[PDB]
Amino acid sequence: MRECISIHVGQAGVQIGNACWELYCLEHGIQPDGQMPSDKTIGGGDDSFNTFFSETGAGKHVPRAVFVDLEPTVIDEVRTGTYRQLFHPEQLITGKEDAANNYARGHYTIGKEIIDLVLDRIRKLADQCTGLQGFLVFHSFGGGTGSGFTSLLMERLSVDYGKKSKLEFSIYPAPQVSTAVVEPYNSILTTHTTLEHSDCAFMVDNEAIYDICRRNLDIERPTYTNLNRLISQIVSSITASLRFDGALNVDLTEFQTNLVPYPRIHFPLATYAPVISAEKAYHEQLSVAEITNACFEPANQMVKCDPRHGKYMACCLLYRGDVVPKDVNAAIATIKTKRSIQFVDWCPTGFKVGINYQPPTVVPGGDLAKVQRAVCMLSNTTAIAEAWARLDHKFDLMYAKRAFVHWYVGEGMEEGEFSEAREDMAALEKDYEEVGVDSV
Amino acid sequence: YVEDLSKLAVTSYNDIQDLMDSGNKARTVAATNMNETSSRSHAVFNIIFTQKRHDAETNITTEKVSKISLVDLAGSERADSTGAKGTRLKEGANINKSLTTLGKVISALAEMDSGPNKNKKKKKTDFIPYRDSVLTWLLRENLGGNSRTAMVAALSPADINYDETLSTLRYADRA
Amino acid sequence: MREIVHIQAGQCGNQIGAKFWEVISDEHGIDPTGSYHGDSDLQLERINVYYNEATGNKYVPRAILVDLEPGTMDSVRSGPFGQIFRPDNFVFGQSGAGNNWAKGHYTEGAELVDSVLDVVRKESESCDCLQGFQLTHSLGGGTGSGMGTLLISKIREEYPDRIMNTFSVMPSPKVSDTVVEPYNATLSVHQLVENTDETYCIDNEALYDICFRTLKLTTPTYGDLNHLVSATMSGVTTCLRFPGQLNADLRKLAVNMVPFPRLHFFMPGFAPLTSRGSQQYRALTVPELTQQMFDSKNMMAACDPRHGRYLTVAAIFRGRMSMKEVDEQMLNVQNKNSSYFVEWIPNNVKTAVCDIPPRGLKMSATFIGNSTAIQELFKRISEQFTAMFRRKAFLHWYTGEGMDEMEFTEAESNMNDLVSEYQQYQDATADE
Ligand SMILES: CC(=O)O[C@H]1C(=O)[C@@]2(C)[C@H]([C@H](OC(=O)c3ccccc3)[C@]3(O)C[C@H](OC(=O)[C@H](O)[C@@H](NC(=O)c4ccccc4)c4ccccc4)C(C)=C1C3(C)C)[C@]1(OC(C)=O)CO[C@@H]1C[C@@H]2O
Ligand SMILES: Nc1nc2c(ncn2[C@@H]2O[C@H](COP(=O)(O)OP(=O)(O)OP(=O)(O)O)[C@@H](O)[C@H]2O)c(=O)[nH]1
Ligand SMILES: Nc1nc2c(ncn2[C@@H]2O[C@H](COP(=O)(O)OP(=O)(O)O)[C@@H](O)[C@H]2O)c(=O)[nH]1
Ligand SMILES: [Mg+2]
Repeated sequence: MRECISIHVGQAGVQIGNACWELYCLEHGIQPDGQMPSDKTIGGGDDSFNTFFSETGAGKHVPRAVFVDLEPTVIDEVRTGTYRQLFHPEQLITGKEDAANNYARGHYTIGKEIIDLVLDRIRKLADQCTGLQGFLVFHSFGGGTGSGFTSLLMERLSVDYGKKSKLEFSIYPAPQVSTAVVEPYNSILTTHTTLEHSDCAFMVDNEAIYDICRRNLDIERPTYTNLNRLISQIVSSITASLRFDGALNVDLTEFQTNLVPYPRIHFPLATYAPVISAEKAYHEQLSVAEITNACFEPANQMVKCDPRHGKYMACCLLYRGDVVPKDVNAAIATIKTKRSIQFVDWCPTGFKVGINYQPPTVVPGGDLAKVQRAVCMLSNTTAIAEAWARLDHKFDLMYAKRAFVHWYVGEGMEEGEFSEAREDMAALEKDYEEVGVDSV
Repeated sequence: YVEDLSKLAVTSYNDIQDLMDSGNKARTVAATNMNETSSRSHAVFNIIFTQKRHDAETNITTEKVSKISLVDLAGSERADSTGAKGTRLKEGANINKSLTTLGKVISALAEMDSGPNKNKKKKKTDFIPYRDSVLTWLLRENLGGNSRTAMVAALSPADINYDETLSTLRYADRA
Repeated sequence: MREIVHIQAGQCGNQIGAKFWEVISDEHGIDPTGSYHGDSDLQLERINVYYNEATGNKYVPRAILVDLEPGTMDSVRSGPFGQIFRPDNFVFGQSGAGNNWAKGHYTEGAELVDSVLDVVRKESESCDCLQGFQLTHSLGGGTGSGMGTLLISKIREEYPDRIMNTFSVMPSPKVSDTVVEPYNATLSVHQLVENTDETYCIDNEALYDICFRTLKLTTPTYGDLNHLVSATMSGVTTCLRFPGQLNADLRKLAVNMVPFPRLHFFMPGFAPLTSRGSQQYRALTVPELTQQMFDSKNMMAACDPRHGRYLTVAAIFRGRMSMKEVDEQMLNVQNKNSSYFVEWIPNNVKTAVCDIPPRGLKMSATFIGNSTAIQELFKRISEQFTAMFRRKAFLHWYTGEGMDEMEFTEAESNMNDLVSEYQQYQDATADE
């Protein structure tokens, strides 16, 4: 049996989880109260697929999720909203104040006394699961909880389970716009967690998705709901292979194999090609070649980093809908023909291809148009280091004068740890070049 | 200064030794993984010495007055290796705060007494954050100004301690 | 469940607190008698931040009222919302301080502090998870300043881990109502810089300027000043009560606004303010709120931000609005006014958004700045202090109640050290 456990930490994680579970319930025909009319309507088949939902005796389907947050507000919204009857009552709120944009509060003092309960619930879910494949962890750098509690949870999960895959979907700080003054400290202090314990971490940027919404979907004033829906589409495209039939299916292990050249390099970028409005859905073929080319455009990247400044090291394409191998082979050949897209010398293979028959759905009240075909491209490239470098500069600008340090030091953290994280990050920045150099 | 501080008069080595023993007994000490007798509080030992020359014609009595200040600071801790929890953690946090500010002061002081001395002689304005902690406040005249000061750094030969040990040397290199 | 204990001291603090309890009580929908007569379901969801629940479906605000002259207490009881407060929290004595800080802090207040702390302990024991306190008082007065400082010291002695907020009304250059304001202000500021996490600066001159220039009122009274201040207090702590796209607890503001412990003197502001005549002309949107928040004439402290640099700022929006517009506007404010922000804090603008606006408005915003220009205010007080202390103008009143010159000298030195600590970061071009 194929199944993976979703964990959501912090406000960003919880809201992305709301969008994700809306999409999953719409995809599998599950009502908000957990019932499935399709079971009685058809009398056969398998619609409440076990990759995300567990079926009880009475026909109700409960999701395999663990929501965590130190604020009671964000999850109390869920507990009294449209989907209050869907989730299990165990929602794991800490009845106290929040991490307050502090790594120390979410990792040392207040992050504890809730970690044990979270691991107990995860243990129960794993015991229910048969042939568990991995964990999908949703969090956000910059926030105190999403950083510190994520570090605690990943450490304990690596100690306990070890061999199971662990994928992150995180919101990296943007180069220009941000919502806090102490973002660089929190983001830098997560390097150890995101490097040693995570097996493959996907990073997204708010500025990039704002630009995508403004240019493609013609939305002048997007809010976080659109961002969450796009990220949910990404995650659904990633995990579709475990649920529906396809000409070429790619599970999480074979997915990881063809994307991590080395252990310390598992930081790919993600892109969704046919992001297009309803009115612009007409006038365009939206063939395989068009979406494949649009996946490689610098303007459509989900993180503010230019692939033209680096070399592509691996690429994995995941197609949905009316797609046939002839067209994807032609598109791959055309992409290889172009000279702007530079591949490293030591990876002649280049591309991994997976195809799925189930086309992407459309959420009611959404913005993405209904399409016959879609593709999600995940690319391990060297350009991402540039983004890291920018953030590092900001950290230095705040550490030369020890601004805001006393807040971290007063909650158990030692000063030198700050310095330590920086060299660790520097080491990472030296490995994501020493690999891009042409061989001799 | 510290108001209502019991300044005891002493006359012989045995009496001050007894005072020392009582003071060391009275300190706050707790056990941690790093050390069985980890100190929990900074300590300052002050000796006020008066030197008098008596003459009925010309000389001046109370010729010299000096203050001898021996300071034992609780060291920085890391929660992972220390294994602290609850009160032992909170105490440590305060200790780290009282050290971090101190480091800044040392660094700040150094640059100023390096700058005006070497740069030109401008002496325009330089702020030293003495008031951010009571330790730095009480030792305002000791770290700089009207005293002669010595700094004794303690090192750990353990390889595992390297990333911490070097830090001490750096501040010592500035001291 | 986060919740706040509230303390009021002096005439100014008592009146501002009364007006504040009338404003918060509307938002949550509370009858003057104590019953609930709201319409929205989200008003009662987090009502326990301020109100204890009584037996008969009533709600009693968690307020403490302190004074030494009984008269103000009567003015609270014989008022529109006088019956809302429980009688046990009216703590008062006789023979008020008479604008003498020594009487408030040392002689008279030392007897009533025990009872006040008893009531505070009783309120705080019942708290499910006590977040912090907030005190309203005036620095330039008598009982207010002294008892506020004494209570702050005692509470920080007993509750070191909790937040300690403060809303202070300090002297002004032109508006003066007591001869001995500098002494009280200097001693109060000496007490506040040690024992407080956040301190919002309020000046009567700035509020009168806002009323005359922005709101175009002709005969403003203290009611309007209390209205503006109470709007600010309700704006500060919106996110504990109502849901939002991006919340902002008090600790988040404290962490993001305070770079070093002694620099926690904030300049507040509120938007929109439209005078009731121009309401039909302006469009209400996020750029308009952003333009009005950062306007110099809108500040409540009478210190021009153009004379210094913004160490940090925080913007708490209330209403249904897009996050992209907010982020773009804040970035534009940073970029265009490049010379009024410090060069070693990238993205020194905290942002918060709450989905429930005030009852009568579609959008609103609160601004909490932290800038070096505040030094000017302290400098002014220090100047006046010297002008009286060099000749010992009124010192016999203070020394007769059990003080000495040494406390005055150390308070002046501490104030000067704080003034020096702000300037450091004030000038541009950190190299030479
Ligand atoms: C829009 C409309 O038709 O009436 C508005 C109005 O005209 C304006 C001018 C109001 C009006 O404000 C004033 O006239 C005023 C006078 C002196 C001091 C302060 C305000 C208003 O009185 C104030 C009043 O404010 C509210 O109702 C808010 O909820 C406010 N609560 C109270 O004022 C209040 C007072 C006593 C008892 C219960 C509630 C509030 C503000 C911030 C945070 C929480 C609550 C409102 C919307 C208006 C009038 C009535 C004209 C303004 O004030 C506020 C705070 O909204 C002035 O700047 C705004 C802009 C508004 O457009
Ligand atoms: N894309 C996206 N980003 C979000 C969303 N909500 C918050 N963020 C980002 O998350 C960052 C900090 O928020 P969080 O990490 O969620 O903070 P937290 O998890 O609530 O933890 P605390 O700091 O203790 O409150 C902000 O800078 C935002 O940019 C969201 O809904 N979508
Ligand atoms: N904003 C505002 N300020 C006030 C009010 N009443 C008094 N003040 C200010 O408070 C100062 C007098 O302090 P006071 O209240 O007498 O202090 P107390 O004697 O200790 O209670 C004056 O300078 C006034 O500017 C009020 O209702 N609103
Ligand atoms: Mg939060």
